[PDB]
Parts: sequence; C-alpha cells; structure tokens
Amino acid sequence: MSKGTSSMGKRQKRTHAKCRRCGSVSFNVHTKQCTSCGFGKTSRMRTYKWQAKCKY
Amino acid sequence: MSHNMKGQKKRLAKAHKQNTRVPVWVIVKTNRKVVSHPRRRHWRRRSLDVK
Amino acid sequence: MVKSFYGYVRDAWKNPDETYVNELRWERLQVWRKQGSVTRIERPTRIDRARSLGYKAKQGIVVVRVNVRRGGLGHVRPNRGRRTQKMGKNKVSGGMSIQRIAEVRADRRYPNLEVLNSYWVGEDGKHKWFEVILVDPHHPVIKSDKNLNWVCDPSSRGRATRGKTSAGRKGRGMATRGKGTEKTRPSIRAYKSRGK
Amino acid sequence: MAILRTSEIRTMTIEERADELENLNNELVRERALTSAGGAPENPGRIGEIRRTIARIKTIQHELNEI
RNA sequence: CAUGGAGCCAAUGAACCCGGGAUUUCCGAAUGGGACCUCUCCGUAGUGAUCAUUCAUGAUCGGGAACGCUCCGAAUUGAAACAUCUCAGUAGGAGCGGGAAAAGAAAUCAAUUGAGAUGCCGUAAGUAACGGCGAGUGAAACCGGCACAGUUCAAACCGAA
Ligand SMILES: [Mg+2]
Ligand SMILES: [Mg+2]
Ligand SMILES: [Mg+2]
Ligand SMILES: [Mg+2]
Ligand SMILES: [Mg+2]
Ligand SMILES: [Mg+2]
Ligand SMILES: [Mg+2]
Ligand SMILES: [Mg+2]
Ligand SMILES: [Zn+2]
Repeated sequence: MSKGTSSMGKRQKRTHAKCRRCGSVSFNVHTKQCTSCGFGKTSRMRTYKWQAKCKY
Repeated sequence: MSHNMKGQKKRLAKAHKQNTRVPVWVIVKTNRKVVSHPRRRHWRRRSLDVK
Repeated sequence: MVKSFYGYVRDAWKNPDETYVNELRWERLQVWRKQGSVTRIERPTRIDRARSLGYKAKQGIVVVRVNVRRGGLGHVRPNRGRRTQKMGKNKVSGGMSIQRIAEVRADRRYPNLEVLNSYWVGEDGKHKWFEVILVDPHHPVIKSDKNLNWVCDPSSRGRATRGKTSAGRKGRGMATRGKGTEKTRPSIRAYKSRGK
Repeated sequence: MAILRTSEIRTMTIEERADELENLNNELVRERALTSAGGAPENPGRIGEIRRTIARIKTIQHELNEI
C-alpha cells in the first residue's frame, strides 16, 4: 500500500522482547542479543566510550 | 487472545494494580501536597511496554 | 676444561645447521606439525636455556610448546576513503614480535598460571615454535620458595599481557639506557606513544 | 508487654516453643481471613505484633539449633 | 518521605546511633539441561568451561567515577586550493589490572682529569634537529629541588646433605 498510514496497519508483530539481565525492552528475538546491555552476546556488560562526550 | 506465560501475566497484574487514585487519607495527611503519581494511564492510550 | 654438560648442549644448539641437531629437527618437525596450537611437554627441549631463564624441577612449574605463523600483521584494505598514505597496508608489518604473540596465546590457554620467559626452538616455512615457562603461584612449593615467592604478589597478575616479560621489555624499547630511549621509559603511554 | 518477650521464648522447652508457634500461625490466619472481607479490624495492631513475635520465635529456634 | 483515623510497642530500658550475627524469592559472572518462555524439564539433591597438584583440594570468570600498562588505529581542520606535512598516535577499539600502576640498580652520561639506580617538578628552550627547508613539529644531557635502599638467580666446587 502507501508508504504512510496505509502500511502502518500491519504493525502487529514484535522485534524486541524484554531482557532478563537489565529489564529493558531491547532483546532482539532473531539474533538473540540484548541491544542495550549485551546479554546473550557476552558475559560482560555493553559499554562504549562514544556514549558520552570526550571529557575534555 | 495473546496466550501468556506466568511472568507476562504477573507483570500485567502489577501494571493493573498501579492504576489507583491516591488514598484520601494521604491527601489529608500531606495537606494537599500529594494528589497524583506518575503511574496513571488509560487502557485506550499509549500502550504499556510491560510485555 | 672442566665443563658441565649444559655447556655441551649450549654448543650443540649454537649452530643447529652444522651438527647432529639438524637430523633431530627433521624428525621432530613432522610430529610437531601433527600437534595443535598449544601443547604441554614434560621436559624442556633445551635444558641449558631453560635453566638460564629460571627453570627448576619442582611442582607448579609447567613448560609448553606454542605454535605461531610467520609473516607480518595480516591487515585488511580500508573500506572507506583514506589519504593515500594510510591507504596501503601490504608492506606494513606489525609492531608486535612473534614471541609476544606466542606468550599471550599460552597465557590465554592457562588461566591460573603466570608466564615467566620463553625461547626459540625451531622454525620452517609456515610456522615458528617457542617454549614458554609457566609457574603456578598458588602451589605451596612455590610459596615456600625464596627465589620465586615474588610471583605471589598483587602486581604480577597478567604479567605477560602488560609487557613485563623480557621480550615485552625488548619490544617496549627498554632493553638499554641512554641515547635513543628518551621517549621509551618509564613507559610508551607516558609520551603519547611517540617512542617505539 | 509483648505477646512474648525473648526471655520467655528462650526459657521455654522445644515443644512449648513449637506449640506457641502453631498457636500464633492459627491466630494470624484467622485475623487475615476476617480482614480480607473489607472490614475494619477489631484491633489493627494485632497483625504487626503477631508477625514480629513469630519472627522472634523463629530467630530463637535457628539460634538454638532447633531448626 | 508524609503531625490523618483506629490501634499497638516502650522503665523486662524502646525509638535512634556505633560494632557484630541471622533470614536472604527468581533472574543476573549464573554455573544440572532449556529461554520472541525472569519461568520451566528430569530430578539421577546436580564439580558450567579452562587449568595445577600429593589427585584430599585449590585457582580464574563479573563489577568499579576517573587514574594505570600493552597492542590496533581515522577524517573533518591548517597550509587561505592540495598529494608529503598537519589534525594526531588524537577520537575510537581489543586485552590486562591496583589502591596506586609503570620504571629502577649502567655493556650509562660526559671530555681531555669527572659523575655514580629510578620516578616527579623547575630550567635548558620554542634552542639543536625535521620540513612542498613552506605552514608547522620539536627534544635530551649539564644544573636546582621532593624522596632515598639495595639485592636475588645460571655456572665453576660438594652430589640428595
Ligand atoms: Mg521509506
Ligand atoms: Mg576521554
Ligand atoms: Mg587459539
Ligand atoms: Mg611495581
Ligand atoms: Mg586547506
Ligand atoms: Mg577483572
Ligand atoms: Mg624491571
Ligand atoms: Mg607529532
Ligand atoms: Zn539487556
């Protein structure tokens, strides 16, 4: 259908479930990883230095 | 009908219990300084992301 | 000359290509190729070198043959736009030697021990072999020891992955003193890595 | 004072302590059952006093190796 | 938090504060198996993976505001364009790790003849040096301070002491 409100009626599925380790709704049900804390990918918790300004 | 497991139903029950008017005696004791909480919603509005 | 047999072993390994050691190389290389990346061997292949580097016959001391490829740092062509000086990567060998790679793999395989030293033991057209000496710090024999109890300290964890071994200090540019070491001591990071 | 002090709990015998524990549990069950029907309790301090007393008794048993 | 009703607790010393114990659901390094199922399956009540020994037992795993060590590593920008150069070993990434870490007792620096481990601060100095010798980049030693500390193996001799 149209790219606007006509194709937004098929919006009945879900792509992210709820994570066990952090409780945030960011668990990818296809790749089986949490996109916020990294659960499923690793035993460590996801942190990147680009999640904040260079502190200078 | 959205067949749920135990945990999903548990979280749904909690989110149901949070829709409550603040008790009248709380409003009396705090001298009309507490009249609402940020957990109030309505079922036909923004969907909750509990599940 | 009244000489120990360690001296004779040292002489024999002084020039491998011109002694009986070449035939032993021919036999040993096949058995070594059949084996895996990291292998525990009961006795060191070269006794004199091990004793020189701090090897003793006691519990809690382990020796291992590691296996590492030859060549430089295998590097990928950049996907996006560089500036024609950073675009080339085929002739850019690494900045880390092969002994360091060997010791780091050995450390990764043995999570409870700690690396002490290593030495060269052979090589062919595809591979190089080193032996790494590992010491267990939580064994009572090591704890009672007076020449090895320094390893039961809270500054010796991860001793190989922070460049504290001998090859690590060679690679950090701190094998000497004086001219040329202006920007390599007391560390590479202290001078914004302009040394090395 | 309280439903029981620590001195009486430590002084009693093992069966005496257990019996006091069952009596307290039964009274708590009755008190909760009455209050569950939307009624003002006849004495709404009983529940707190009872639960704290049962906590005392269980602590004393666990300390004396009883359970 | 948060002086409303009705109750209870407290001189058997409460409330409160300092120190020490107990209970401590499920997930989580998560570790008997399994997770678009924070629960579920067999219950054989459960040492998950990798390691060391005398094979009794023991070690590692995750977190921590910044600081620390090792390795990999851009472009916008400046040069009034731009390619060496600069931005810059910066931003970013991987590994390891403590209350600090790294270094550390000369195969050193000097100059005619001397000094005597290391680190940090001051100065040397925008100097020597590099560079479409353009724009720019850029030290160390001598000297003055803070604080001071030196030692252990391999081998020659004895051969289980
Ligand atoms: Mg579109
Ligand atoms: Mg930063
Ligand atoms: Mg491997
Ligand atoms: Mg140190
Ligand atoms: Mg320009
Ligand atoms: Mg750690
Ligand atoms: Mg050193
Ligand atoms: Mg530069
Ligand atoms: Zn998560």
